[PDB]
Parts: sequence; structure tokens; C-alpha cells
Amino acid sequence: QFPQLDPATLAAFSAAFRGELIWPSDADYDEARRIWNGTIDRRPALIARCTSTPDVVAAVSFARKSGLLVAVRGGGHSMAGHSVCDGGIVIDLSLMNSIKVSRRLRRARAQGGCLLGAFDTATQAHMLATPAGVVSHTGLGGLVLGGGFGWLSRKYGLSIDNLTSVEIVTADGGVLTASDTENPDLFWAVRGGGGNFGVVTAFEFDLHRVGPVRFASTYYSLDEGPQVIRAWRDHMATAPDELTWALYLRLAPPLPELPADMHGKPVICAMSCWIGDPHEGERQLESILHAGKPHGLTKATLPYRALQAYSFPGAVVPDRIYTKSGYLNELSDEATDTVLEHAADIASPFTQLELLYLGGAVARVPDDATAYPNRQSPFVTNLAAAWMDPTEDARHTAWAREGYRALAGHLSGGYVNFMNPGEADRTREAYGAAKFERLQGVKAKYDPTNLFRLNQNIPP
Amino acid sequence: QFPQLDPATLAAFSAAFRGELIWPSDADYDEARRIWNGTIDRRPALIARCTSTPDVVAAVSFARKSGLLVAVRGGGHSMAGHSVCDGGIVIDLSLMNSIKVSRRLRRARAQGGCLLGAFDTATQAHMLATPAGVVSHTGLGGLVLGGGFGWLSRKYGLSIDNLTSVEIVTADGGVLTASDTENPDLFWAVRGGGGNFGVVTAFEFDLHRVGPVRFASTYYSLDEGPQVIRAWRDHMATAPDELTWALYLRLAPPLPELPADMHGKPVICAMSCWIGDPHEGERQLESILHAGKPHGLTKATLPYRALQAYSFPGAVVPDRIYTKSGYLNELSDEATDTVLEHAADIASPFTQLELLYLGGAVARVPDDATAYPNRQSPFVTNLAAAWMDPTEDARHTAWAREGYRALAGHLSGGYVNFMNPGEADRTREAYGAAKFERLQGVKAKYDPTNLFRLNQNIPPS
Ligand SMILES: Cc1cc2nc3c(=O)[nH]c(=O)nc-3n(C[C@H](O)[C@H](O)[C@H](O)COP(=O)(O)OP(=O)(O)OC[C@H]3O[C@@H](n4cnc5c(N)ncnc54)[C@H](O)[C@@H]3O)c2cc1C
Ligand SMILES: Cc1cc2nc3c(=O)[nH]c(=O)nc-3n(C[C@H](O)[C@H](O)[C@H](O)COP(=O)(O)OP(=O)(O)OC[C@H]3O[C@@H](n4cnc5c(N)ncnc54)[C@H](O)[C@@H]3O)c2cc1C
Ligand SMILES: C[C@H](O)CC(=O)CC(=O)CC(=O)c1ccccc1
Ligand SMILES: C[C@H](O)CC(=O)CC(=O)CC(=O)c1ccccc1
Repeated sequence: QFPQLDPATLAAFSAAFRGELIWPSDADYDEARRIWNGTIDRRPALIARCTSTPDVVAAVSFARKSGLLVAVRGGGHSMAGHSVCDGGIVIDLSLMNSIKVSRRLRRARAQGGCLLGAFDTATQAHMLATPAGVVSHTGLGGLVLGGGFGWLSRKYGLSIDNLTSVEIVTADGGVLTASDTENPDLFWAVRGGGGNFGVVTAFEFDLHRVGPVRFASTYYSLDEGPQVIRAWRDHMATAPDELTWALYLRLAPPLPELPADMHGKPVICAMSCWIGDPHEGERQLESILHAGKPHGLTKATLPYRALQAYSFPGAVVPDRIYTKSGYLNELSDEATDTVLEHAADIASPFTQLELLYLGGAVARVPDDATAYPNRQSPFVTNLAAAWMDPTEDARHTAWAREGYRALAGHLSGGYVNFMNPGEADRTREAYGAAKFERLQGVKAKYDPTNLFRLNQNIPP
Repeated sequence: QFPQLDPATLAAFSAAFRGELIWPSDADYDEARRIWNGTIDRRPALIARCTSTPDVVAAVSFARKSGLLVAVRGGGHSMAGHSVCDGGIVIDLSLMNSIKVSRRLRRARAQGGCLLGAFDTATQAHMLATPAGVVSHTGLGGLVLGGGFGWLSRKYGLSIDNLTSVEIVTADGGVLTASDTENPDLFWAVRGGGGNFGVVTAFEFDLHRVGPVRFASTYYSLDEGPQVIRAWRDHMATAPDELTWALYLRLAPPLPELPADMHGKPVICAMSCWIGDPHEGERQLESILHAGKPHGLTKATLPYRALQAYSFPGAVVPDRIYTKSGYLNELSDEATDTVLEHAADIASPFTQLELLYLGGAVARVPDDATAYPNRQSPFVTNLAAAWMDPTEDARHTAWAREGYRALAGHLSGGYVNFMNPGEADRTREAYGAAKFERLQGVKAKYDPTNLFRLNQNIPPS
């Protein structure tokens, strides 16, 4: 973390850079180098907080000339810990948070360091939105380059399915635009290929009009898991795109809507919404609320920006996390039993086994149209361990790996954005052989030296 | 609109400025010049979208040299239309949206063009917050320089009560820090004095840990309006600082939680929350919900970021607005009856007659401690007309003025941030004589040429 740098190279960076530099001896260094995954404790040589595209060009050129390992940081949410490095440089985009929204064009342009909640605030000023993840302080940058799904996805696709162009700084310091008609090969690869191809300084999206959404959340005893998960699996196979319904298996939070005698016990938390008219949504949600005996029901009509800010009401932010995730093409009764066995073993309050159903608009995009793999698998399961005390790391980590191995016969692929710091080896199976080959071709062209390799990495 | 500018002074500005200029010939000019009050239709000679403090210094100096009337824009929410001008320059801060948050120091440094939702997203990543307004796409900038109140205010004060310094670009193009120990005279004036003193490029705040919040919204028939409003006034007089409860008199929205038979009829929408433990919140909110017969009750436990994003679930963003507001020291039975008569006339589905109760932490700050007036008046009433069709402007504006004149014996002061385009003349009465005089002296010092006059303006003494 205290490497010898060239004075000419350094000075050239200083003259070109208009942002904020954070060095190891600076008072804000330990706080700045922390990322969401608290298990990742790494000490960069330098954190460069970029404030403009020309700043990113300067930081990229400086790292390449200096031989410093490049971490790129948008919102710092990497489950694999990719947005901080030991001994290298963090090209930190988090001050590049501006968004421009055209109401007449239903378009937004957002800088690559934006948090979802900033982007949603900006488009919802015009009752507009486009799909993104469900936790507002996630980074737009890493989430969109890996695909991006959330509440709007069954109706409007992945984030990348609404992306119309990007501005990107490539490894040789060039600034490029990529779109359907400009460097379309790079445009294909950034839609699902992660940070492998350059630093995205601006994303442009088409937007949709999204008015108030009927939302429900309720909790079922984990004793009713078999019927609840079977109701969910069966219902989602034929459900309108406008319905999204996700199951989180977890210890019940000590919330006042829930009876005190359920607090801290195994439950399924079901969250559902109707993307469409709220009277229709009231009718569609009432029809799924009795998958089991409902407890702690909350029903609300929410601005979409409030739906985005909702996940999840808790009194503590988990410090340490470990995830194991895959897709399923079908969720059999045997897999269902496996999930429920493993869920019964959760013994800490922040851990969830999540069961998502995508499909809808995500699955109608032809599989070769972007770099995002697995569009035809509707189910995602994520063993998301989360806890506080470092002495417990082995125990929580074992829980997630044990569940993943028990399910492994039922799982395929993986979402690159749910990969953990030990899953570098999963990249080829996540994309599959044809996509991975085509991604390697694009890599040979735009990042032939593999300068950007803190990501689910595609070697050229 | 196309004034002749000096070409050397323009190229110097352009070499110095890193942001975007939008001229009247540009495709995006008509959209960029629109502000939230769509009754305001003005045509700047230039919109300069600043990206940094040096951008702001370069735009200020260019305006001063060029003789251009200066509009400053944060999030564009000015009820008086101050963030756009005819024929001058808009120093548009909307791209300066960065927030740094220190969890260890519980401190946030936010740029002056941030929207509230961007700020609350950033602080809530650490479960932290500080008070601000209730609508996410409001600008931080104008709201804080006026004082700034919302759900966290009874517990934690105005936004300005949590402000610890600013970076500010003054009329002469200088960049200053104001705080308790540096230019403290300016620090006092900016905490409530609007944009009078310069362009704030960075605000620094102390933050508070705010976990999930029990929230309730319900609607009462206007037939029970006297009972509900009296219950509310009486309850708030002795209520814990942790309870906030606001009343919005409006047409009932066509939402599925309300019976079809109430839709489009005037009702009281009551919104309440407990800033504190949610089990205590559940107890406190159940105790106030039966002030009348509740309809369309929604109760939820929300992260504070979701409480901030909740107001208000509607299908349409209103285009045209007109507000008349003031404070009350007491809400008598006669004033209540007046509010109810005027609410019963509401025509638009977007209009509301708002009744807010501040007090708590806001009133505990000594009156002379900031430039924000009326801390000791706990009630605010806002007749907030909002609609779509420009041919209706005279009817909606007349409604808000009639209600204001009917209440005027009960009203004192005025929140600068709720003034409309026709209220330039309200500034002295809003601040009071002693505040207005002290502000005039600070004005004489920092903006003696009144370069910043598109605001609730304080001329220099
Ligand atoms: C609480 C939580 C909830 C989540 N929920 C969802 C969800 O609902 N849906 C979903 O799809 N995913 C979700 N995720 C996963 C998420 O998509 C990934 O964590 C994503 O990589 C986070 O992006 P980021 O910018 O915050 O992370 P970072 O750690 O900053 O970056 C992640 C990766 O992207 C690269 N990167 C970031 N910004 C850029 C850029 N502008 N240009 C180039 N490279 C970039 C980094 O180099 C790194 O490889 C969530 C994550 C968290 C922690
Ligand atoms: C829908 C809505 C909801 C509201 N809710 C609340 C509420 O809950 N609580 C509350 O207290 N107020 C609230 N307000 C009123 C709000 O505080 C004022 O409208 C405020 O002036 C808006 O600030 P802005 O930056 O968005 O507006 P702008 O129109 O951009 O600016 C308003 C004024 O401040 C100046 N200004 C803006 N940014 C700066 C800056 N960085 N430096 C110097 N001067 C600047 C402008 O020159 C102008 O005089 C709300 C307003 C709206 C439209
Ligand atoms: C925090 C966890 O590790 C990961 C997540 O939070 C992701 C997640 O919950 C899935 C998700 O995006 C989603 C997508 C559609 C509907 C509901 C939820
Ligand atoms: C939209 C209108 O023009 C103005 C508002 O909406 C402002 C407003 O409601 C006041 C406000 O900040 C508030 C403060 C505390 C509780 C509830 C509301």
C-alpha cells in the first residue's frame, strides 16, 4: 500500500485530475476503503474519487502507466469484494452521481457512480422509472453491467434491456460511445459483461411511466413452506407480467405487525407488488395472500420511489456477508424440500434464503441479444448469509456452502452479480461456452492486457 | 434573451467552465427552463449547468461582468418561480448531486444541487438521516437555506439546526467557508436567509441514527372535521417529540383502500409517524387513529428512506401551482370552522389545504440563534392549489386567496419557502423587524450590489 510511484507519471496525473485523492495516511482512508461486504479488508495505494469523465481518463492512464491493479467502485455493493484492492488504485466513481431526465423524450442519462435511490428520485420527479435493483443504496454501475433486475423487471426487463447507450473509458484511455449503432460489439458485451471492458461514466436509459403501485408483504410460518412455495411456483408459471412475488426465508423480524410469539422464528416473508393499476393490483394481491395462513400483513399503495426504498425495514446494517446463488429451470418438490431443510437451519437474524421468479419480459428477449445469460431460467435462489461478528465467519459461510451443494443438481448458471469472493472459477459456467467465447473476443479488442480484472473476469 | 455579450468575456467564461451551457436555440432549452411551478414561463439568455465549485465561481463572475440577472437553481421547487429568469443566466446546480457520508463522524457533505432523495439514499446506507422536506425530488439547496422542515423535525429540528458549515461562492466570486467559527455572521444569515448571500456549493450536516419508523395514513369524512381537527390540535399540544401528525384536506384519491363512495369528495387525509421504537410507535399511532372514523387506513413499518419517498401516491404530477401560507400561534375553534368551509370548496384533485404542527425541537432553539423566524408558532397552514389546465388558473388562485383572507386575522409570519410569485412584499413581515435589519447588514457586507435578488429578497442596508 506504500508503493514507489514515478514522479513524472504522478505529476501528469495531478495536473489532469480535478477530483479528490485519498492516501493511506489520510484520516478518511480506513472509512473510504471499506465496502458493503465487511469481510473484505484491503488497503489500496490510492483512492481517486473521480468527478468527471476526464478524471476517469486520467486515473485509468495513471494506473496503466504505473502498473497499479485497478479496482473500479460505483456503489461498493460487490458480493465478491471487487471494488477495493490491496496495493492498487481504486477508481472510485461515487461522487459522479448526476442524472439528467428528459420528460419529453422519456430518457435519463446517469453517471456511472449513481446510487439507485438517486436515479429513482430523479426519474420519479416525472412519474418515470426504469428497472433496477430493490435496495436503494446499491450502485447503478455494477448492477446494470451485470444485467440488473428488480420490481419492474417482469414487466419491463433487466436494466440492460432499457439501456440505449453508454459512455465508456477503455483501458488505453480512450472515451467511446457504445450503442446499437456505435461500437455495437462493445455495446453487446457491456450489457451483462460487467466492468471487464472499461469504466462506464454515463448510462442512458429509456424510461416508463410508473404511477402508484399496490404492494403487500406478509409472513407465513416456515411449517407451511411446502404449500406456500408450491402455491408460489404454480402461480408464477402463468402469472401476468404485472405481478412480482418473491419469497424470503428468514427469522421473523421483531416488527410490531408480527405477533411477539413469532419474532426470531423461521418464517417465509412474501413480498408482492402489481406493476399497473392499483385497483387491479388489490384484486391480484388478495388472490395470492392466502398461500399459507398470513401474519403481519402490510398492504399499501406506494409511489414507485417508495417501493424502491422499502427493502427492507431493519434496525441494523449487517457488516459481513456471504452469498451462494444459482438459477433453476424448474423448482421440483425435492428441491423445495431441500430449501426448506436448509432454511430451518438459519440461526441468525440477517440471513435470508431468497426465492425469486423472473421470466416475464426478461425471458422474451432472445438469449443472444445481450451478454446476460440464463434469461430462460425463471427461478433464482440466493443463500444470502449476513451477520456481524467475525468470529462467526466459518459458521455462516458453511451454512451457505452446504445449502448450495445440496441444491447443486437442480441449479444452473449463476448471476455474476451474486458471486462471492471465492467464485472466480464460476465465470465460464455462468455465461456458458458460446457467450464466454464471444465475450473473450470483445475483451481481446477493448482490454487486451486485462487491465480491468477486479470483476467476474473474462480473460481476452 | 439574445443580449449581445462581450466575446472575450464569454470565451474566458467558456475556457474556465467545465459544465454544460444551454442556449435558447438548443433542442433542450424549453425543457431545461421549465421549473416545478409550471405557471412560470420565462426565457433565460443562458442556462449554465455547473459541475463543480469552480464552475459556480466562473458563472457568478461571468454574470457580474456581463450584467446578467442571476437565477440560481437547486431542485427547481420555488413556489415563487425564483429559479428561472427572463433574459438573464440560470446558474443551474442540478448536476452537483454528490454526497459524502462519514458513518464514524455521523456527518454528510452534500453539494448544493442535491435532491432530497439522493441525500436520504446516501445517509440511509448507514441508517443515518437528518431532517429535510417530505417530497423526495425537492432540492436540498433552496429548502435548507429557508430553514427546512419535515418528518424528523419535531425530534431533530430544522435542516438548518443540523447544519455545521457551508462552502459558499459570493457575489465578488470569492469562495468562503461559513460556520460557527468562520464568518459566523454569514453562517447565521444563510440558516434561513435564502439564496441572498451567495451560491452554496456544499452543505455539511450532523446526522442521527434513524431506524425503521411506524407510519399510518387514514382519511376522515369532512362531516367529522371539527372533531378530528380539534383532537389533532389538542393532542399535539402535549405530544412526545417522537410523534408527527399532519392533516391534509383534499379530494379523496381514487385508491383501492378507500371506498368508491368517497373518491373525489373532500376528506381529511391524516399522515402520522413515530420517530423512535416501532412497537412504541404502534401504540402511539393506534391511540390517535380514532380521532374520527378512519377509512382507507394504511399502517406500515418503513425504513426512513421509504417514509421520505412516500409523499404522495398519485397518478399525475400537477403542472401548475399556487400557494398561500402562514403560521398560527393557536388554532381556535373559529379558525377551524374557517379551514373546513374553504376545504369543502376544493375543486382540483391535486389541491390540498395542509395543517402542520411543528414545535418540539424546532421551538427549543433560541429565536435569535438563526435567521429562521416563527420558531415559536407551532401551526402552519398552506392553501396549496395545484392543477393542470391554464384556463383554470384564475379559479384555483382565487380559491387559495379567499381562504388566506378568511384566515388572515389568525395568521402571523410566513415561511419564505412557501411564498408565491406575488409575495415579494411579504419579506419584512415574514422575518420581523430585528431579523430583517440584521439580514440587511449581512447583505450590505456580502452582496452589497444585490447580485442575488431572485429569492425572498433582502436588499442591502
Ligand atoms: C443489499 C444489496 C442488494 C442487491 N439487490 C440486487 C437486486 O435487487 N438486483 C440486482 O440485479 N442486483 C442486486 N444486488 C447485486 C448487485 O447488482 C451487485 O452487487 C453490483 O455489482 C453492485 O454494483 P455496485 O456499483 O454497487 O458495486 P461495486 O462493488 O462498486 O462494483 C461491482 C462491480 O462493477 C464494477 N463497476 C461498478 N461501477 C462500474 C462502472 N460504472 N463502470 C465499470 N465498472 C463498474 C466494479 O469494478 C465491480 O466489478 C444487490 C447488492 C446488494 C449489496
Ligand atoms: C412538492 C414540494 C414539496 C415541498 N415540501 C416541503 C417540506 O416538506 N418542507 C419544507 O421545508 N419545504 C418544502 N417545500 C418548499 C421548498 O423548501 C422550497 O420550494 C425550496 O425553495 C425548494 O428548493 P429548491 O432548490 O428545490 O428550489 P429552487 O427553485 O431551485 O430554489 C429556491 C430558492 O433557493 C435558491 N437556491 C437553491 N439552491 C441554492 C444554492 N445551492 N445556493 C444558493 N441559493 C440556492 C434559489 O435561488 C431560489 O431563490 C416543498 C416544495 C415542493 C415544490
Ligand atoms: C441482499 C441480498 O444479498 C440480495 C438481494 O437483495 C437481491 C434480491 O433480493 C432479489 C431481487 O433483486 C428481486 C427481484 C425481483 C423481485 C424481488 C426481488
Ligand atoms: C406540496 C406542497 O406544496 C407543500 C408540502 O407538501 C409541504 C409539507 O407538507 C410540509 C412538511 O414539510 C411536513 C412536515 C412535517 C410533517 C408533514 C409535512
